[PDB]
Amino acid sequence: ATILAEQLEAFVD
Amino acid sequence: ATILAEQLEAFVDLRFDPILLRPVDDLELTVRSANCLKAEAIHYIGDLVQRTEVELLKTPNLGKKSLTEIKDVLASRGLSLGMRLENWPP
Amino acid sequence: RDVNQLTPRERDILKLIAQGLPNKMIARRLDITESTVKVHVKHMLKKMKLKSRVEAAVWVHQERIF
Amino acid sequence: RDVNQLTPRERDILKLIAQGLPNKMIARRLDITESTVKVHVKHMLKKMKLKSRVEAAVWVHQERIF
Repeated sequence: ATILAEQLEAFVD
Repeated sequence: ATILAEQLEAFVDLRFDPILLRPVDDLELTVRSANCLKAEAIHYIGDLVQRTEVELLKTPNLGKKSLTEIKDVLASRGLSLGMRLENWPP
Repeated sequence: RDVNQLTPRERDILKLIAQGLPNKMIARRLDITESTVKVHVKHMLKKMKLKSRVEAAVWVHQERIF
Repeated sequence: RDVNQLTPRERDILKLIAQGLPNKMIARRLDITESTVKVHVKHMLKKMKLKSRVEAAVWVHQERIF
């Protein structure tokens, strides 16, 4: 889960 | 993307005194005494136990006999007048 | 004799009596012991030569002076 | 709610009663036992939904209802 959230980091905000 | 990250967060992150509220009807006093107490705005045990003897004596229509009955019924339930309460209301 | 012959204090007890408050309620209202209320009422009884508060109250209300 | 459903004569007797008339003289005058007099005044007390005669007499006099 950490890896996947880290991928989405650029878009979250 | 915001929804998916917010949704993933769950994986990453985690792996009184009843007797004072008792209605006046439970007090089982005489009809006249209950009526006088209600007329004197005495409807809760929580305030009543905080009140003193002389204040009850200053009630115009209640006599020493009324005080005796109230004291006896309070003693039969382990209570009495003038008990100090903290963090009101319960 | 005459209700206006009373002192302002006695006028206060007289008006409280005419307003229907009982003696201990009068003591509560004026924050005094029952003894002073008894003293005032017994002097009113002696001076007005009357038997009860109700007769004085009804006579006060009779003429509709207020 | 309305007093007039009762007899006007007993209302006049009652005004006399609130004029300071003690129960003993009431029974002597009305030719009944004191028990009956107390029963009558007790009836009047609940029928008017009152706790004491002072407030009722004052209220009757002020608006001059009867």
